[PDB]
Amino acid sequence: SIRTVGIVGAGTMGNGIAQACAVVGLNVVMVDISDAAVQKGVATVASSLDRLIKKEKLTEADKASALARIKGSTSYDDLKATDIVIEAATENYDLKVKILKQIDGIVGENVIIASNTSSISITKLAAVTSRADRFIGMHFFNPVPVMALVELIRGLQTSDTTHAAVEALSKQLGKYPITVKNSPGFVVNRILCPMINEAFCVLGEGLASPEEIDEGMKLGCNHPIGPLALADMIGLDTMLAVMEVLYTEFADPKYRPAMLMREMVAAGYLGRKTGRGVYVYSK
Amino acid sequence: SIRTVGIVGAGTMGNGIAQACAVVGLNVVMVDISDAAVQKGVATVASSLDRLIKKEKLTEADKASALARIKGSTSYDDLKATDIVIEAATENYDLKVKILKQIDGIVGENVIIASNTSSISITKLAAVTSRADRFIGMHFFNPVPVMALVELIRGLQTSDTTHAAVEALSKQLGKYPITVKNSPGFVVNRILCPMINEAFCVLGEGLASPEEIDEGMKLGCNHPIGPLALADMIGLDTMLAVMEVLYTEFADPKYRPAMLMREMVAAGYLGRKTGRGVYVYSK
Ligand SMILES: NC(=O)c1ccc[n+]([C@@H]2O[C@H](COP(=O)([O-])OP(=O)(O)OC[C@H]3O[C@@H](n4cnc5c(N)ncnc54)[C@H](O)[C@@H]3O)[C@@H](O)[C@H]2O)c1
Ligand SMILES: NC(=O)c1ccc[n+]([C@@H]2O[C@H](COP(=O)([O-])OP(=O)(O)OC[C@H]3O[C@@H](n4cnc5c(N)ncnc54)[C@H](O)[C@@H]3O)[C@@H](O)[C@H]2O)c1
Repeated sequence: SIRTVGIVGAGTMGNGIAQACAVVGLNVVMVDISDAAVQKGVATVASSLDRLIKKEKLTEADKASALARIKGSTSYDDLKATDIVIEAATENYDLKVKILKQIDGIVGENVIIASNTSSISITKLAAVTSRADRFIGMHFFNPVPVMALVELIRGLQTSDTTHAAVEALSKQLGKYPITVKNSPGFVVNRILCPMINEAFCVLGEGLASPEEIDEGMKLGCNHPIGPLALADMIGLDTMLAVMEVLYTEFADPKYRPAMLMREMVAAGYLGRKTGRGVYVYSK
Repeated sequence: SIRTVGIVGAGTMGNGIAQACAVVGLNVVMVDISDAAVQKGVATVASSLDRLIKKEKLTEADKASALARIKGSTSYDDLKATDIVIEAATENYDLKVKILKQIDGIVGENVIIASNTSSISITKLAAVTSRADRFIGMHFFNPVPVMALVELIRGLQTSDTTHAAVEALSKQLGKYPITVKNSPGFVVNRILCPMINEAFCVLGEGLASPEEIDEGMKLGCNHPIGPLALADMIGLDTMLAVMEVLYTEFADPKYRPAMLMREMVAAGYLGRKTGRGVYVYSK
């Protein structure tokens, strides 16, 4: 049984997960490095909950009822309390390793250790823990409370039992889990991101205007957002880096980053987060 | 002014266009090779119109009012009547050429000749007519009455005037036109179809189940349909052929068809149209 979920990292993704567990009545032990980071974690869960109140989504008593289940710590031994720990602090490799080893040292042999990540090899991480068969990848989606799926990524070592447990936890949290063998871009980024890249290739070659490329794809394929606009939301620096990973990990030019993508990144035109990428934004 | 539109071909796409012109009060001269094909063209416009009646979309009098404007011929000299002729009979090259030359012979020098096509080089076709600057590509979308966009594809020769006229005609028909320099896959198929191909690559490599790949993309990127399901609707034979065109026309393995795609095609598992492709269907 998994009634208590360890969480390391209390940022966007961390509360994300904590909330998702808590509104289901699971006990979360959320760990960060200050008291500032922890409570600030608790503020966005409160604020988010307060938004749900205000559009007739259940309810005042549950807002209260979820939060009680969140034990927000700063010491790391609190995770002996826990059925499973999810790391969710960093896309930095060396740092990620450290965190997982520290986690590996505290919790008992049979506890499952997961790591949220978009790009990092789940197999390589699993190998740094003393029980690799108890390790598995998760990838949650970027507004976590509402987004109804998770990629569950098996390292080469991830056992079937580790898999079914997390698979069930995910279904519990009310998400549809997707199982994927560890592979660059897993499933989602693997197919989506080279499409974004092809849009840049089209824009790069002068074939059409951006706006028209984007309308092409909205109206033609009934995509909610156009790939260029979407790139501007994700971050072209985030896009370029995914493509560089595909190209490096596969060692195959099929995944060349688009050149215009490289140029915008070099220039600092990174999308909405700098006010300019493919399109210009208001600031 | 463009008040009378030539149409060669009275199949799915042909009526498609005719209707779209007629419900706007444009005079269509629709030409096919039998009287069977012509009237059968007129039947699907009637049937489609009768569906619109039945969901409170205007109206009995307009159903009547559109049809009057459709002059359905079988002789080819009827197209001297016309401001512009759109070919819409065939994706066969040699045949396409013939039709356009025949059309080129009838109509006057200043009449615009277009060709609907997903894959055929608009430049190469424009070159077979005596006035290439009066030639342009269209690509309409596959349920034409409702689909609100057209790709407008300039051959190297297409003049600006030819372009603006058709651009305006398109806006008239109530569609958003997309302008594209002639290039394999234009814009839409160029970015969409290699994404479908990447899904097959993922399925091909054993990374995930189809259903999960498809859910990955629906829920993750809010795509209406999943790429594999979509491939099953388009036809895997139609998919493979688009990829083969990309690979052949660019002469670049970046667009390798996925191997699983090749195998399903070789096997006859072509999607919904044979009852089996990626998934199995009821027949
Ligand atoms: N946000 C995204 O774009 C995104 C998308 C998919 C996956 N991810 C994954 O999730 C991770 C977390 O991203 P986020 O959006 O929550 O970041 P964020 O900037 O919102 O917050 C990161 C949090 O991690 C904490 N942290 C850093 N080092 C730590 C340590 N040694 N121990 C405990 N906590 C530590 C920080 O104090 C901070 O509160 C990413 O690094 C990435 O691996 C992120
Ligand atoms: N349907 C699609 O999947 C699709 C999608 C995009 C573009 N297109 C383009 O549009 C073309 C038409 O496809 P469709 O779906 O209307 O086909 P269809 O099978 O519904 O009908 C084709 C029609 O063209 C007519 N035709 C054939 N040869 C002719 C000639 N020499 N003169 C006059 N008419 C002739 C036939 O009699 C028939 O009525 C395709 O070949 C392709 O170039 C098709």
